[PDB]
Amino acid sequence: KNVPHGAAHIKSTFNNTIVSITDPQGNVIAWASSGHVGFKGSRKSTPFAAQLAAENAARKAQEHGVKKVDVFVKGPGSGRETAIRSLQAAGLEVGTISDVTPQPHNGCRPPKRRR
Amino acid sequence: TRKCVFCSKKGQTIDYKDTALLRTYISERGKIRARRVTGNCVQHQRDIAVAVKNAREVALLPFGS
Amino acid sequence: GIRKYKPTTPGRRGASVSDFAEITRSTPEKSLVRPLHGKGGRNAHGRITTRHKGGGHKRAYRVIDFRRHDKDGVNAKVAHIEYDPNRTANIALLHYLDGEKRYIIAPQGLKQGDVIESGANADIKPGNNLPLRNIPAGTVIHAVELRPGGGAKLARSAGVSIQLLGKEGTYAALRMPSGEIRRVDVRCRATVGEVGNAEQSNINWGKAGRMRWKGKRPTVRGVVMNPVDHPHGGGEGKTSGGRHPVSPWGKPEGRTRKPNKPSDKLIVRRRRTGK
Amino acid sequence: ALTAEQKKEILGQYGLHDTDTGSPEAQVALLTKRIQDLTEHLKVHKHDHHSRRGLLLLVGRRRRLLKYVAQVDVARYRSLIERLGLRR
Amino acid sequence: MRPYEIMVILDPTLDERTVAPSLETFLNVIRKDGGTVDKVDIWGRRRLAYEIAKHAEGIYAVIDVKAEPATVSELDRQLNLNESVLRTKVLRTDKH
Amino acid sequence: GSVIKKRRKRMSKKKHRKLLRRTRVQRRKLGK
RNA sequence: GGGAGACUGGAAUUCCUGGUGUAGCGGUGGAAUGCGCAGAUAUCAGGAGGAACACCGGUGGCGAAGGCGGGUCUCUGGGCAGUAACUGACGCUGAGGAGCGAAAGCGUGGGGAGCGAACAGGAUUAGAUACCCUGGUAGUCCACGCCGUAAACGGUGGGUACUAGGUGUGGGUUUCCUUCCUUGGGAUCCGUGCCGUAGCUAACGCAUUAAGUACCCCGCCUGGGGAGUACGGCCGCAAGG
Ligand SMILES: [Mg+2]
Ligand SMILES: [Mg+2]
Ligand SMILES: [Mg+2]
Ligand SMILES: [Mg+2]
Ligand SMILES: [Mg+2]
Ligand SMILES: [Mg+2]
Ligand SMILES: [Mg+2]
Ligand SMILES: [Mg+2]
Ligand SMILES: [Mg+2]
Ligand SMILES: [Mg+2]
Ligand SMILES: [Mg+2]
Ligand SMILES: [Mg+2]
Ligand SMILES: [Mg+2]
Ligand SMILES: [Mg+2]
Ligand SMILES: [Mg+2]
Ligand SMILES: [Mg+2]
Ligand SMILES: [Mg+2]
Ligand SMILES: [Mg+2]
Ligand SMILES: [Mg+2]
Ligand SMILES: [Mg+2]
Ligand SMILES: [Mg+2]
Ligand SMILES: [Mg+2]
Ligand SMILES: [Mg+2]
Ligand SMILES: [Mg+2]
Ligand SMILES: [Mg+2]
Ligand SMILES: [Mg+2]
Ligand SMILES: [Mg+2]
Ligand SMILES: [Mg+2]
Ligand SMILES: [Mg+2]
Ligand SMILES: [Mg+2]
Ligand SMILES: [Mg+2]
Ligand SMILES: [Mg+2]
Ligand SMILES: [Mg+2]
Ligand SMILES: [Mg+2]
Ligand SMILES: [Mg+2]
Ligand SMILES: [Mg+2]
Ligand SMILES: [Mg+2]
Ligand SMILES: [Mg+2]
Ligand SMILES: [Mg+2]
Ligand SMILES: [Mg+2]
Ligand SMILES: [Mg+2]
Ligand SMILES: [Mg+2]
Ligand SMILES: [Mg+2]
Ligand SMILES: [Mg+2]
Ligand SMILES: [Mg+2]
Ligand SMILES: [Mg+2]
Ligand SMILES: [Mg+2]
Ligand SMILES: [Zn+2]
Repeated sequence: KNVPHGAAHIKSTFNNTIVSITDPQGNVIAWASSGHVGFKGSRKSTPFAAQLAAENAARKAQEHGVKKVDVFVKGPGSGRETAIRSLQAAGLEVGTISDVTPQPHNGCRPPKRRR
Repeated sequence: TRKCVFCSKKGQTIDYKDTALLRTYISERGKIRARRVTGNCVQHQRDIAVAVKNAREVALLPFGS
Repeated sequence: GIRKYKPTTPGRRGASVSDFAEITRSTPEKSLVRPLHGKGGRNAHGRITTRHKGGGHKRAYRVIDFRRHDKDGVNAKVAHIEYDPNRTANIALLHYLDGEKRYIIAPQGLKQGDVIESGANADIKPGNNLPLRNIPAGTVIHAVELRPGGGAKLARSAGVSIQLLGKEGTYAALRMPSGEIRRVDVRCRATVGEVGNAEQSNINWGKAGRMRWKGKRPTVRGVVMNPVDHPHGGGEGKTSGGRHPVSPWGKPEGRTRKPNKPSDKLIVRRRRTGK
Repeated sequence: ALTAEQKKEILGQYGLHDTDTGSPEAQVALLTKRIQDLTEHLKVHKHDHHSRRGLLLLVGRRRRLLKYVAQVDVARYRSLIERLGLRR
Repeated sequence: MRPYEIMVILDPTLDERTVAPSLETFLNVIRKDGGTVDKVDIWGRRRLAYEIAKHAEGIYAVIDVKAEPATVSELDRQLNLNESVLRTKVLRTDKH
Repeated sequence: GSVIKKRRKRMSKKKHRKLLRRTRVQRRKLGK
């Protein structure tokens, strides 16, 4: 396959980070994660794992021939800037940066507090 | 504290029709600024809030696009 | 509605009966009733095929319409809602604009003085019948046909309903009342709504007669049986049978569905109990 | 709530003269009309407990005014009872 | 006998010229019942903020009516029962 | 002002509740 | 945001259907039970259902006290200011009595997305019947009846008249620099915060919204435990009060 324009999806939780490259229509081309990179347990949350995942995803996308991507980011901030910088250094260029974090409108009920 | 433009007798009426008037009182995130920043009185602030949220319901303003 | 009996005799304490607030008449059309005789639980050979079933009350049968293809694109008005013993749910009488009279199962929420459209492009008012191809996804239906022109053969007892999921190719996926998922050819027809009279569960009988009149006879337990008549029988006193529980023909519990059935290699998943 | 037209006609019909508004007769007439209307409201609306509190306050006021009328005079009290069709 | 204001959104597939007779035949019921007065203004063909009923454009019409609560509720139910309407809002122009 | 008195009352109430819970069956049999 | 009834609005979680897609996903201070290679997570489209309404929104408003905020429509209670036309002491309090009364709990019948007593496992500890993690039945919701209890606290009963100021804030009338736009300034009535004299208090502190100087009425206390327990009685299907 070949696609000139694509989209990049990044989410970073408190203990994991997964990144996938998708077509503008929503279909996915390739994805990478810390687990695939080879980190287990609490080591998965470090920004270095996010950098490796982003680099692997960017390389796999360039293999299919993606030139420009748009980054959609979400979740609590763990490796946001590091992942973006790694994607930049991987050889790709980003058009726009959009932050779309799910914000409930006082629905459901959060789990009780921790002690 | 800046001055309430609506206590004047020359102030324009408030309703869910004036798209620009309603837009000037909402942040570009699509939310409503606080009375502290706005500088209007309580009655006018509530009227503006009700009007903007009614317009949002009747689909003239985005839900925080 | 549900009516509860005030206790005045030992056998009547706690009994209940459904308050018929939905009935209008007690006289079926003479032109639509057909006779019926008590079969008695036997068969052509004279043996008992199923034990402890028999006796009862001389019932008359009402002819029901389960095709709804002969009349199409002609409206009808609901006339009356009537009692029907042969089946749990109530039935309704329809007057077609062309003049013919017909019976159908009474859907939930219907009432007198209403317009039912049976067209292939009819509206979504409950009670309409139309092929699945034209029905939007997500709606609730009942009286589904297994194959085109086969008659309504599913979801007919009271309180039941089937939910229609999306569509793909020439098949539609239907939630069975018991959690299964089954595919069916879209050419077949169905009806929108749910069957009425959902208050059957709460009925409490309280008196052996109210069962005998409906025609259920005593059960007799296994452990009391003699050893010759029943595998569990025998023993001095009372015992659990001294062997794993088993049907009284020797075959134990477990698998019952014949494998390699023509639907075995096409249907999706089985029931699950008490998840 | 009662409006100008019905209030005015009640005052005109029940007042001692054409200018009194605070007369006990007018007070009782207005109170009983209000109670009738609002009881009709609560006939359809069941769980308006604040309106029930309103009922209690109005009934207490009416009873107390009738007690004062009885204390001041008896013939007027009896005439008011028979004209309004109440019991006490 | 109170003042009301009604706004109705119509799907873009309809023609601009054909809407006005539809509104007239809709409001004839009010006109014949309570001896009401009304004024009709139309201005539409504007993009919507968010997708509605798989539509992106629409027609905005504002109506002023002086009728009874029962009559306005009748109008509202009749309109909402239609399939060519998207949304309807009714409110009092007075203090309350 | 302090908390010791409240704690003591709580302890007494807890003991009484536990006693009633444990003796429920005997109380019922004796009363009925 | 005083209450009730009806209609209706979008975000979010879960589930399901259908494409893209490869081996992980979730988790804690660190790890394991768990879900997947029969196709997970992620991602796009569509659908179903239940509960609650971010930004406005605050030491702000309303209600006698519990409490009250997505929009539109219908019915409805209370309060404040002014003119002062009317009644002409009709005012306050209230033993017993009646009504309302947070959350939990009980009966009958529905609904059940998320959360989650009881109960399973996983982990730490010498022992964990707990704090931590993965699951989850009552219940949380609705209609009709119940029980009537909380640190139901301003730990300060109700009414009335008097006693230096200052500074924010909500509501309504008035007059003058006067643009007459105006937190420009002044007067007046009601509500709600903070700092302060005379006075009171053992001290902490109260201080025109008194714990001050005064009058009317009701409830309550006379050392800590025993005990808000025993007996009797009333209420309640039961818990129990
Ligand atoms: Mg962590
Ligand atoms: Mg958690
Ligand atoms: Mg206003
Ligand atoms: Mg026969
Ligand atoms: Mg033979
Ligand atoms: Mg049997
Ligand atoms: Mg016989
Ligand atoms: Mg039946
Ligand atoms: Mg019996
Ligand atoms: Mg038996
Ligand atoms: Mg025997
Ligand atoms: Mg024997
Ligand atoms: Mg034999
Ligand atoms: Mg044998
Ligand atoms: Mg044996
Ligand atoms: Mg035996
Ligand atoms: Mg034995
Ligand atoms: Mg045995
Ligand atoms: Mg066995
Ligand atoms: Mg002790
Ligand atoms: Mg309600
Ligand atoms: Mg899928
Ligand atoms: Mg997904
Ligand atoms: Mg009012
Ligand atoms: Mg005078
Ligand atoms: Mg008392
Ligand atoms: Mg009560
Ligand atoms: Mg409760
Ligand atoms: Mg229980
Ligand atoms: Mg219950
Ligand atoms: Mg139940
Ligand atoms: Mg569910
Ligand atoms: Mg355990
Ligand atoms: Mg749980
Ligand atoms: Mg107490
Ligand atoms: Mg409180
Ligand atoms: Mg006092
Ligand atoms: Mg003040
Ligand atoms: Mg001093
Ligand atoms: Mg001192
Ligand atoms: Mg002070
Ligand atoms: Mg004070
Ligand atoms: Mg003191
Ligand atoms: Mg003593
Ligand atoms: Mg004690
Ligand atoms: Mg006691
Ligand atoms: Mg006793
Ligand atoms: Zn203003």
